Amino acid sequence: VSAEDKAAAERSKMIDKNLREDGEKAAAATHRLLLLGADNSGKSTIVKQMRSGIFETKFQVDKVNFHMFDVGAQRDERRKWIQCFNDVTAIIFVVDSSDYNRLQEALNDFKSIWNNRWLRTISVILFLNKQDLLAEKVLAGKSKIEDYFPEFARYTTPEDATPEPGEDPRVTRAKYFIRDEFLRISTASGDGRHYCYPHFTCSVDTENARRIFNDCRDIIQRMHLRQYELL
Amino acid sequence: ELDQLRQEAEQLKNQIRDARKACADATLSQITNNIDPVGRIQMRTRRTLRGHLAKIYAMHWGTDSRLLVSASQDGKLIIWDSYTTNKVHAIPLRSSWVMTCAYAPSGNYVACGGLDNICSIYNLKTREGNVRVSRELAGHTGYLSCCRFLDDNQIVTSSGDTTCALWDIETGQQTTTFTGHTGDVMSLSLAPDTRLFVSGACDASAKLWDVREGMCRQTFTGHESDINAICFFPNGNAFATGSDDATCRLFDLRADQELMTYSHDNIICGITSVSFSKSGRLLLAGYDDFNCNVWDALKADRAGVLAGHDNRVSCLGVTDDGMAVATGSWDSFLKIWN
Amino acid sequence: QVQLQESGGGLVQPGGSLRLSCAASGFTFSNYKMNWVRQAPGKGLEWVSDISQSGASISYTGSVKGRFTISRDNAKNTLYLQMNSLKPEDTAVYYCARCPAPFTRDCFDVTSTTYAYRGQGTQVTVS
Amino acid sequence: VRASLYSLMVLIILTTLVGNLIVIVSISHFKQLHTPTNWLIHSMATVDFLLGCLVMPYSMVRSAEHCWYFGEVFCKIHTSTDIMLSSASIFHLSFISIDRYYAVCDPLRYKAKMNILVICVMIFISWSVPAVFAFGMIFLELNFKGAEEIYYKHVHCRGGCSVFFSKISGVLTFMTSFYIPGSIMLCVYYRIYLIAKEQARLISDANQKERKAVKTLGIVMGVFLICWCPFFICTVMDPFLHYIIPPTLNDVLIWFGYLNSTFNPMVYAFFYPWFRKALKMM
Amino acid sequence: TASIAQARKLVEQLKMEANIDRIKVSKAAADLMAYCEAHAKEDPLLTPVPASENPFR
Ligand SMILES: CC(C)CCC[C@@H](C)[C@H]1CC[C@H]2[C@@H]3CC=C4C[C@@H](O)CC[C@]4(C)[C@H]3CC[C@]12C
Repeated sequence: VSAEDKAAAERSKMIDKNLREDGEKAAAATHRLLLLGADNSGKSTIVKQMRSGIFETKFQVDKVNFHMFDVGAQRDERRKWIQCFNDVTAIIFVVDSSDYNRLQEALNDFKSIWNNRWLRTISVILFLNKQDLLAEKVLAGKSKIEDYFPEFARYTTPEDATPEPGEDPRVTRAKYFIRDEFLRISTASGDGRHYCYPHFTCSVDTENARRIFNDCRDIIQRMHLRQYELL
Repeated sequence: ELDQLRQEAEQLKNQIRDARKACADATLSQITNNIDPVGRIQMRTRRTLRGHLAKIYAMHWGTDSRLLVSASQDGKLIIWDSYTTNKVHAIPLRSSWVMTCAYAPSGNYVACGGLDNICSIYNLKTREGNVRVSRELAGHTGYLSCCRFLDDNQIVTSSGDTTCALWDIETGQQTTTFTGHTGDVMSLSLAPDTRLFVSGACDASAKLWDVREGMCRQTFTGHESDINAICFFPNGNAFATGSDDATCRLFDLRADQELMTYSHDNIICGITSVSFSKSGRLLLAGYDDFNCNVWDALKADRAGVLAGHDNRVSCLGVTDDGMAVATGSWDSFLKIWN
Repeated sequence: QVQLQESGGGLVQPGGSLRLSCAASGFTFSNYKMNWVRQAPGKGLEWVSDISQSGASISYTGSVKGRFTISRDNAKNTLYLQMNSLKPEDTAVYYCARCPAPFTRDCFDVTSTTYAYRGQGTQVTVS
Repeated sequence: VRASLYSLMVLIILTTLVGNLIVIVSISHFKQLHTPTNWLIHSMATVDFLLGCLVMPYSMVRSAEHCWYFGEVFCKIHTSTDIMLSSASIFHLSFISIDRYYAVCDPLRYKAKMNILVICVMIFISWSVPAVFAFGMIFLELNFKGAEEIYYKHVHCRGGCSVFFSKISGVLTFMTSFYIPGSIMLCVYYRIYLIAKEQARLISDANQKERKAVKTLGIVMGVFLICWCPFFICTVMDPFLHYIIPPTLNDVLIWFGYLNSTFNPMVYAFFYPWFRKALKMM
Repeated sequence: TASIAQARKLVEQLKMEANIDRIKVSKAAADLMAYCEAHAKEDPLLTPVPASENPFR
């Protein structure tokens, strides 16, 4: 009614208009990813191919933007600040497959992320890094994975496992055993709303961005199918 | 030498326990059994403040009890006018991971902070008319979980580095650092006289600090899990804490131990936010169970429920005149209750 | 106050048996998961075993699989680790660790450097 | 018992009106259902609501009583608006199918491609192209092109205000209103079926190491086909074959076509959890 | 000497917290209840206000 009230209402409408413009402008065909891992993993170098303590990484694949956030300025206690990443499309979990001693620690971290109340909807894009070093360690055989996982002795390679053409059967068995160790936790308590996408990535792999693109496409497609009662 | 110090600390703990037991003449529930219950406290959503496009992480009222600031995952620090739902301001944020926001008692400044370990002071009374970052406070080595304005010049911030800091805004330096918590300090609450403030950390303990001396006067234990919220009583001689064990507990500063506990068997979701009404009779707690429960602070009986939020209730504040209660939520909506 | 006092453990010959016991105070033992965390000299903390609220689900580190037996006594508020056939690689300080939140099957910061809900720990030496 | 029939058609009309009104009010009110997909569904609901309220009473009068109790000009108006609104409903079905095709097969670019501008263009096309086609053909052009004496003869022989379309007019209206949107709807849901089935098979595979798509797409496509296909088949057959079908067949097929608009809200809004829960919160 | 230094700091803090004076819990609860009774009439949440008085009507 009064001039001040009319000016306030017009300012509110202008603020709402600018706010709606910012929202779609920054959220359409862009996806946010939480980069998790340990010190030994190559988390900082997974998609670094064409890259305040939260290293933000931005990369593009097919006109779709991905904002990858790496939190690195906090203490080792993470049960609180990890709830800020509920709305990310995927969690990029990087594991050092060559380090068996800390591999159980990585498995426990993966289990905690999988079963968290605020992260049980987010699908994890597991990246089993350092595949070359894992292959070298298994081929050398000085360090035996059976010591850290006694049930590897009874393990056999899955039938549909697809090894590399020049890949040794022992290396195939070890890497697929580690992948199955992660997938057992993935499928034990998974509610079906989120999935784990394991990838045997290396230190020089240049297709991790495309892998993340395809996995996020699959995640969003499955979310759309679930929303439309098609899955 | 180490064993002697450990044994002396253990005997000091035993002496403190004995003194607290001696002071525990009666209980708040037993004393307040005579007074009548407040009855079914039912409120309704008087305003739904739409305009946030992502989860609302924090809010803070103004001293005028009309303007409130909210922070959200979208990266916007919107100052609202709850009376008319008009948006007075909308401040872009450098980092969208803000966990807290504070609105100065004078209303000239608004602060925010979060995973970027930085408390950013924004000037609202700028002569140019465009809000700008007046000062960025750095020095915290963990995420900044709460901040409260002492005045236009001083601010108190708690961080995930187990420390609370007192800042001088015009200089941008830590005037005083408060240490003693062994877990991520999750929230802080200023006393009415602003000479003391409590903090609730992830060690299931709450500590009362002296702002001027930088020393901790008391440590309050009893909670089972990480404390998520803390709020002084209007009297200034007590406070309430909400934790991950789905329990609210009220502590008395002079009695040096808790008075009453607010828990139920069916309540298995932790408290994200606590706040008191103007008289302190009602303790409002926001839970992860999408709802908020209005507790009877003197009888620990749930007097009402603030149902109406579609996601997790992250923040909860009561006006300085006690006229309304605002609850934000992860559903990107902030509601005014009365 | 959340307190977890560890008892038992000490000098033992290789191949021997030790039974660590942890006494809980200040919290409901049945609502939380319990872990066993050990810190070898010169090494960081390592998660040894696990047990759910009831005790039906038990998890172990592969090294201690078939040798250690985690036992929970909800009525007695005591957590046990029946260590059988000890070896010199097991010399470490053992901490009983309580998961941060009740009614949850995730345990984030159990192996943290300054986790609030561990105990003082008992030295276990094998020789 | 003819009066008893009325009860059935009135029940159909009221069901159509209430379902479409519920969809419209919920979408326009909730402030959380202003997604472009919900805008397409809202426009389809308003098409079906207008079709109900306007056409279905007078069409009921014509179907039940073999005589037009309204003006001869109102006959042209009613035929034009019936063709308009039926074609608009089928166009909206096709556009919703295309929107869900984009959501399923282009998940990362779905927000960009299916925006409010594109949805508004779709709504404008689905409202206007049927409008121009139907009204022009009925009024300015001639459905009975060729001055078919049978046009006049059939109109009197059959129920009042008969929808007579010449061979060319019949083929054109059939292809424009049913086949062109229907073929797109068939292919886009079949591809959606294939994708959803392969994804469900992949989930079943790894976990072992339901088919809700069948139920949902069967409901959608069966409702559409059973409600419309017999009507349009018989409609396109009548210009040929020398119009042997009885009038009662035309009047039951017309009411099947109206039954599609009756069942559209149930298929497209009430079927999904988000609308059910939001309507409950209301 | 980190462990002994932290133990010494803990000892000093515990002694400083122990030497303070604590009143009876009955007195504390009586004071809290008296404050709640005194300020009950000024609390809009406890006492419903007329629809004209509340600015959020
Ligand atoms: C013969 C024709 C022109 C009559 C009018 C048809 C159109 C314009 C009418 C019919 C039903 C109407 C809708 C009925 C109810 C609502 C819900 C309300 O909260 C907003 C308006 C809205 C969404 C109306 C918009 C206009 C509407 C779609």
